[PDB]
Amino acid sequence: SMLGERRRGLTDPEMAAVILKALPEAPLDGNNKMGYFVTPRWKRLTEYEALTVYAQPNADWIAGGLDWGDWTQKFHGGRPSWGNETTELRTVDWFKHRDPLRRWHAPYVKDKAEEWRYTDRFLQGYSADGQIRAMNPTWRDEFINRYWGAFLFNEYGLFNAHSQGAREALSDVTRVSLAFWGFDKIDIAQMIQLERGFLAKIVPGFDESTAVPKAEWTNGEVYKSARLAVEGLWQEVFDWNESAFSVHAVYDALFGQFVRREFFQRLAPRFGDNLTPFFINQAQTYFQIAKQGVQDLYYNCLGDDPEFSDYNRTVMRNWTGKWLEPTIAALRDFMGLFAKLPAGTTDKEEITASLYRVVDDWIEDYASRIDFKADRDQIVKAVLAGLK
Amino acid sequence: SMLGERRRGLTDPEMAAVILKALPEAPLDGNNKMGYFVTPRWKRLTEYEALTVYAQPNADWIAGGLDWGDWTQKFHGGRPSWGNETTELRTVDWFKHRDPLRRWHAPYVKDKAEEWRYTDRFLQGYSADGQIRAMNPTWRDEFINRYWGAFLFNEYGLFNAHSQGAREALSDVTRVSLAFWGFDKIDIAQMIQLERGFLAKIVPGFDESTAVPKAEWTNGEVYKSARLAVEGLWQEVFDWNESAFSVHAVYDALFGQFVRREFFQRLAPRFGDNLTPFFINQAQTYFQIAKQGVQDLYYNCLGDDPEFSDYNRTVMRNWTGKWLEPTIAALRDFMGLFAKLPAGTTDKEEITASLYRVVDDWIEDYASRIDFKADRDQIVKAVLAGLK
Amino acid sequence: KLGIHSNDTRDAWVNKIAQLNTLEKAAEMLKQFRMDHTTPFRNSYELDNDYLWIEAKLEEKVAVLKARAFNEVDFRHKTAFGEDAKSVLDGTVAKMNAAKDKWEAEKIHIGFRQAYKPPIMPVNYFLDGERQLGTRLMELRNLNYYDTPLEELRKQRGVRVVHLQS
Amino acid sequence: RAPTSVNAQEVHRWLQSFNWDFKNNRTKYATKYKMANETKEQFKLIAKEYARMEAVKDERQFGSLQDALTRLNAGVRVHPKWNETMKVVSNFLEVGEYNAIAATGMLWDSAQAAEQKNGYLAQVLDEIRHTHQCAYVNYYFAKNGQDPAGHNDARRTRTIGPLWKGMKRVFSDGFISGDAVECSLNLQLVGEACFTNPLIVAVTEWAAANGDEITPTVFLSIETDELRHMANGYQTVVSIANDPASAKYLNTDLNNAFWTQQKYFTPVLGMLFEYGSKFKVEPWVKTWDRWVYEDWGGIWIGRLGKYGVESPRSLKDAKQDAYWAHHDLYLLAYALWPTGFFRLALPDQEEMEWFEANYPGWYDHYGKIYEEWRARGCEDPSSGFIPLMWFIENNHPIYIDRVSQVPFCPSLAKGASTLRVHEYNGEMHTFSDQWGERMWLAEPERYECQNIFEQYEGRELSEVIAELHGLRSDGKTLIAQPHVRGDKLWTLDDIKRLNCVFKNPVKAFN
Amino acid sequence: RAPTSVNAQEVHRWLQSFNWDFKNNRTKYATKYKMANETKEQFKLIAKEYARMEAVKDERQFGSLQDALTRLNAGVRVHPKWNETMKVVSNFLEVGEYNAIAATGMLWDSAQAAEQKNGYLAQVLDEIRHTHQCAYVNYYFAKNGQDPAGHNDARRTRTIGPLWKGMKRVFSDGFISGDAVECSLNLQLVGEACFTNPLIVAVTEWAAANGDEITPTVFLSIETDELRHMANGYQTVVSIANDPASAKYLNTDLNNAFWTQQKYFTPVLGMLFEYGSKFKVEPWVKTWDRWVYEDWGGIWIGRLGKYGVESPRSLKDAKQDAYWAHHDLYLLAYALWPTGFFRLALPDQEEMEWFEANYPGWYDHYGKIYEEWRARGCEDPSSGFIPLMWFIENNHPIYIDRVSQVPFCPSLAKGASTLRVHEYNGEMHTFSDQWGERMWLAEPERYECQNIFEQYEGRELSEVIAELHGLRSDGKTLIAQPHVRGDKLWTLDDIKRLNCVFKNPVKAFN
Ligand SMILES: [Ca+2]
Ligand SMILES: [Ca+2]
Ligand SMILES: [Ca+2]
Ligand SMILES: [Fe+3]
Ligand SMILES: [Fe+3]
Ligand SMILES: [Fe+3]
Ligand SMILES: [Fe+3]
Repeated sequence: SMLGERRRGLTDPEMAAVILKALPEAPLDGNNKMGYFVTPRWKRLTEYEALTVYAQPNADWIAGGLDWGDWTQKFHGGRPSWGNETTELRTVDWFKHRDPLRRWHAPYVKDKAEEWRYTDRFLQGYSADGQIRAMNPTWRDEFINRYWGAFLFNEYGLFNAHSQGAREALSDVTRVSLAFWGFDKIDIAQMIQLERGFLAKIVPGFDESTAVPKAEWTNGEVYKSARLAVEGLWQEVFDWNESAFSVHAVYDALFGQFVRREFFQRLAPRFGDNLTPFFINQAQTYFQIAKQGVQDLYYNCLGDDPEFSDYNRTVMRNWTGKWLEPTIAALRDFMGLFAKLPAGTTDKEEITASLYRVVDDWIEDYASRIDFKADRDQIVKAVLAGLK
Repeated sequence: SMLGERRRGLTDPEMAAVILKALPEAPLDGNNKMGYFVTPRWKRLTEYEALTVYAQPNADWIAGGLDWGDWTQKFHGGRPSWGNETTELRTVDWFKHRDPLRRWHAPYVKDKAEEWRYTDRFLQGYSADGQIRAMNPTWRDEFINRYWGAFLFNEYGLFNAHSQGAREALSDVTRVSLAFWGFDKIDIAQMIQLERGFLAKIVPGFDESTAVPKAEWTNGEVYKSARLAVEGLWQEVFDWNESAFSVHAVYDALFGQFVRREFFQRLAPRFGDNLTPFFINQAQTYFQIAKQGVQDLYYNCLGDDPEFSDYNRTVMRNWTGKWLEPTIAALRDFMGLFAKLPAGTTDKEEITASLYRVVDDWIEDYASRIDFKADRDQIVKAVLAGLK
Repeated sequence: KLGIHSNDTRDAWVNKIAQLNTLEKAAEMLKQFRMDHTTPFRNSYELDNDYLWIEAKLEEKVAVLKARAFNEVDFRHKTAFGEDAKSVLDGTVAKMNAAKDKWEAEKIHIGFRQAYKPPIMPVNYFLDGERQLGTRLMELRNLNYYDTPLEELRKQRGVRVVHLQS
Repeated sequence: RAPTSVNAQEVHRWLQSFNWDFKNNRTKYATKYKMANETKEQFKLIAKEYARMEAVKDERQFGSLQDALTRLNAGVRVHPKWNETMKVVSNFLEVGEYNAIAATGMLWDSAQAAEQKNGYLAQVLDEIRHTHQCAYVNYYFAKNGQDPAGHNDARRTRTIGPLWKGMKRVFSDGFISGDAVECSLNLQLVGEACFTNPLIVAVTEWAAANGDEITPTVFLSIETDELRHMANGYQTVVSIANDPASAKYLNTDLNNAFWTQQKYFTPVLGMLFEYGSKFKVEPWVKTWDRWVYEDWGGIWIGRLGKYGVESPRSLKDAKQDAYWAHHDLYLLAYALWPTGFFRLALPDQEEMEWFEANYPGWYDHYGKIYEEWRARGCEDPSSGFIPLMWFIENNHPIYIDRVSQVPFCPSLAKGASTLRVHEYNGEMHTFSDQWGERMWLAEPERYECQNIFEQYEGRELSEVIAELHGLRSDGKTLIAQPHVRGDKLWTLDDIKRLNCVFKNPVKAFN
Repeated sequence: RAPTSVNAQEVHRWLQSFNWDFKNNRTKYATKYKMANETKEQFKLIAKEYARMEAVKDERQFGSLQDALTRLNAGVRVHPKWNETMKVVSNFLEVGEYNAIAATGMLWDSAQAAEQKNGYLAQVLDEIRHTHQCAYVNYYFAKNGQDPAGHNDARRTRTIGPLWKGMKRVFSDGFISGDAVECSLNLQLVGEACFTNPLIVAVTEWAAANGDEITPTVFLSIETDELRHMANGYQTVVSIANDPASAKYLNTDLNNAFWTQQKYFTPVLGMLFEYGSKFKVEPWVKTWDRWVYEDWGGIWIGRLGKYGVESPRSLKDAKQDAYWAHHDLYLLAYALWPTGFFRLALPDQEEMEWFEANYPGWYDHYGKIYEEWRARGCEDPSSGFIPLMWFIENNHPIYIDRVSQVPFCPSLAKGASTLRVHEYNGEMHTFSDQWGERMWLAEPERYECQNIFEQYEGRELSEVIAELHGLRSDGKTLIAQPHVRGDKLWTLDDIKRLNCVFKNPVKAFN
């Protein structure tokens, strides 16, 4: 009705007075800061840390835990809910990690939401402005539809690689970061499909079906080793850190950065394609955002761990060597795509220099952080062998 | 104190009791819809209309007004605060206009804010990803810093052309759209300077100062007729509708759309420059946004006014012809810029195709609406006469 | 010193562990500890309140020693005892699939954990084992889960009924 | 390969050079002053950062309104008198926010320095936001309140009554008609610095005291933007301070702007606060003195001293006329209650005690009159009495100042009772003070606004109301009411049976 | 050249095809079931659109919290008892939300159909949101409430008390340790569908009644996401129904999951609602029956009958063992008050009437005990009395269920009074029901959780409290209190003087 039937303690005269009467003269404690006991990474504790750190109920037998005792219910066999046994890496405290962008759920979906609505505005402006007229037909129907489209399966696979980590991560801060790295990958896979669906609306005859790109990924040659690597990283790795590390600090840093930045982002412009770079801008923004987190966890926290620094670097060095070979193969196969381009699009020198940019950025941003002795010319020469 | 000293009627027992006792048993009118007397443009009255339509206190002597009598205070001389005498155009109702995007302040700043935050994120990824590495130094230090930067004054000039209209518009709906069209223009201009400021930060010898691009705009050959038309649309026009119509449905639709879309947007990519297209995507998203508003006002409302259909069209055809010449002139001069491009960048076959796109787009979106009969070949011909 | 997170038992073991500076000695001590203090088959409950913590400290030492002693391939494919991890995993899954009943199955799964839990077997193979062994064990256990009466189930489990109030 | 970006301040650094010189680069509006084109703005903003900071404020506000406040039924648990008062406060303020758009648009055109134009422009957008915010307040109370009528159609129902005319004078025409600088003085230097900035805050105070949590949510957010406009107003003076024309015209334009603004708000605001509420916050006399004499007339005007700005010469005169102004006006507003778009109430026992305690002499004059009207049945339909009849019976004219549009009654007022009547080329004019009188004598043509008695002359009351839609949804009950209770509401018929026909009071001098 | 775009459904149409075939493309977790390769999902979301819909909800929520609710001092104007209840409710639910993150990541790994993985994924992201939302409630009450202690450090002070253990069983380990399908039943088919969805709503009611408007704002927002999780739970059953394993194990895993959840929430939710509130909304007795028996065990579950799902075989025992469960539990929680991170109160006179009125016989049992304890001075810090002593004096040992972790005193309970004590390989085990006993007997290695008596054995009470930081910022006063008044708060010294030393009750058996 008018006032409704339910009476509320905050506004109901009779109830509020009862409540007000029972209240103390002042707060029963002056420390009004939730998470006051958490060690601040920066000057002052952030909202990100307070709302996140120690949310995971780990006992002290899992580095950094504040609880005590065994789990209340374990798996048949005895496997604990969470345990040190789910990863080779060791640390003094699994809660030391901090996403440098301090992303908790609200800030995360806020930014992605902004990106979504602006993406919608961009496409409506792009279509209404008829910019599709100046795009090379071959680049559009052959390279975007088939090859860029096939790449969605690569990103999809890398997304799935995070499934076990979402379950096994040994701390809240690592779990949130991990979940967001994976969610950004599924988002890119979907944006690749979104572009294909948009083109199908503005270009008569363009088929948005994933059949062609999927066949390219599952049975083609250009992406064969890429697919073999993704399949391994995803389903053959049972260690959540080996997965997150090898994916972001090895495979995606070399293959992913080469394909997105040195191939599509670099050449689409040459064929009058400003559409694909719009989406690749998002993918690259996300890549750099994830890198900051990846670096803080594996290098600042684990690779520089006061007690396990040497150990962790030996393990990561091991994982780097294990995953660098399949990654090189993935790049080597992809070189086959350069032979498909119209003559004069690019040459061996441009292709070589671009390989070196990816390899040099990788050595600087990752390899060097654990003292992995990477030989840049040896890696590039191994890849160039794939040039037909 | 914990409770504070100020008692609030909603929560204070005593006060709320008094309030509750004075309340009627049910609302005193079942018509809880504000703006219920406004004629809905769509199926149901929208929030955009409710909060905007009839905010302006016009009396019936200004087509559409609901008030009565003269203004309470006028200018020395007798000129009314608002009056029919500030524009040649006539109508049965100045409140008929509707922004197809239905933008009131909130949605407007929400969209621009998301764009600002994503813009910041993009530049952070771009810098971190080192994408500047693949950009042509000449195109940068010289077609972006000088010729794109100079175009900023063109957009800034069109921004100011809106000032008088922000004062003389004869209705809220027309005033709100006008303000937004101009605000978006100053935004574009500030984004141009933003890019140069960004380049300055990542390109060690790049000077952000507006000196170079300004002198090029104030004393160059490339934009001389460009600057001549602007200074005229801005300070020689005293009619708000002529200014708004001549700027968005004549000048910037031809000169503006060619420069932004057919030149920098079409050629920047060819120099490994995806940075500039990022900002041009905004200017174009903005252009097409403002476009639906311009069309609804001058064509849907006025151009097709139930009583002044013929009259208004005559004035707009007159206006189209009056400014079509200075616009065509601004283009010709701009053609001289192609000669400064490195050999092989583009050929007359391409520029001719792009010009026909701008002209045909203009004839399709504006020209044919008011029936001026424009000849695409003659226009393209007269413009093309500015290349050696 | 009798604390929850810090006490004499824990300090004592930290010292014993600091004196394990050989992979073989350290790995052997970790397995022994697991047989003596973990699972419902542990040889004793004397360390019930600290064994979880002490075990993690022992694992740390074994991991560190193994990474220094093993080349890269062995670190990925050998157990700390020098066995081939894949053979062990397959050999154990083979036994699990031949398990006649749920009682034989629980012995295989539990024993596998006590002997090969990570710093001993590489995690990749170990969690692949958890995946396979856990599946069979459950399939055998959850079949007609309520048919056996508590009176008879207590006998099969072999507990000593101390007190029944109803 | 550092993550890098560019903020507002870094782009704004080069904004002043955005404008360039050319023959016809000058204001399109008549003005006696010259704004220096080197003038700078206080806030270094660009379109995008501006949008972001405003968008964040919108989040909090609309979030509170749509969620918690609606769940608490905040739109209903408000005192009836205040629900009515907000129909006037929000909508009348809305027009000020709206005309301020055109005004700052005109000032944007007036400024020559790119930075000064940018400051004004930022206000153009703020005033658009404020227009929509004040609109949203009425919209929310219409949607969720105890009486939507008025809140739902004030944009047209406000034309019926006399109070609206004077609002248009200070917050519509005063903002846009005249020298760009005169307008800036009415809007920013006086209107905003002296009245609106304090007013908006005070409104949230009275609102809270009366159960209203909606208005505070919206108005406190509007308040956060007011600093930018104060600065705009201040920078206006600094821009013309070195022009000789300034020493010759500024102080006269300011005094006129001061008198213009206080002439309306002094009566009106004090009336809406004290008579449009149940729970009181502070006596208007105390409030007025603090706002006008101390804060503005003293502290604020003083900082403009170094620029040749002196206190309005009409200051003392404003203070003597103020004391009883709001009390005198409510008698007229209530007497003419049928011409409103809101429901009014006579003071209850507790309130009359509060008025006497704070205004010695109040009861013997206003108090006795109100009780006389109520016992006679001014609240009852069937009485056939509307206070306007009492004014006619006791021969107490009600005039409309030709300049300010403010209603005044010489013969009854406890405050100012001066009256000047003049004839000029076949037309009569009535003035209530010496300042407005000079304004008219000097600029005839700026003040030809027709008053309600002139337009409604000869018309029967119920017909003016019906014609202008002063009716609630049922088509018979009046939006306006002489009480705030849910029963015995007056209908178009109860008014018609009165046979009230409007007359031009000036014709009695004929 | 018309403005065109692409939405979520348009892209989702092809999501199913994203997964491809390869030899090792299979779940990494042990499971008795096979999830259908072509299982679809109810809602067609993509990352981008999911973010937008959740972002819109956040704006409203945080807007209300930061703006209006803060202005209303809503953080303070809540009954003391409810401020304490929210320390437990929000923090305990927080952990359920958190473990649901790992739980749905495990289900995401299990599903082979891309659409079913995507369905679980959306929940992975929602449970992170919920974790942060529950954290925000404690964060807000700590920053703005009447007693921040506990709200500000529950993540570590919760480890002191016994109630926390049972919580980790049903909402932590129960969600992620076991067959993925068993986990799905604990989380979605039972957990959420049976308890959390109705619970979240019921908390907003109890909260509003006790002056708390902060929780309704956040929890009502949490509720809008639960529809999707319901569909995931339902979809889990569909995906495995056409598999032979299903008929063999589904009802057994469902029965176990039902008993697990029920065992803890039946007595705990009822206890927090009735004993942790001032104003009552509804007697738990009826709430439970409508929840578990009517809505879930009847409506919902019967809908899943076509997939082989049957009503839990232990449903009858749950109902019989439910009537006094929460009353039996509060006696223990209050008696062990020094082990918590919140303040508790004895039932006041008005409340005892309500209890007796709603649970005939309550006074003769619990009522009298509470009266005796206050007579013994349980509320007074100088009494040197703690209800635990009374349990010792009257030979009423308190045991901890080895499986569920729920505290029980069979000798002094009106509900279940069963007790089974077993010895196995040198360790004693105590069980309170025939269902958990079967769980342990069949799965010994799954339940080795040491109880508080085992861990605290031989320890003096004040020492455990000091070690686990159970103190307020002054470092003397206890966070936990036996009353909710603002004066006479027990200090660490008051407890030490008691010289209470823990002992494991099971060691008495030979
Ligand atoms: Ca070359
Ligand atoms: Ca005077
Ligand atoms: Ca014994
Ligand atoms: Fe304003
Ligand atoms: Fe303002
Ligand atoms: Fe949840
Ligand atoms: Fe859920």
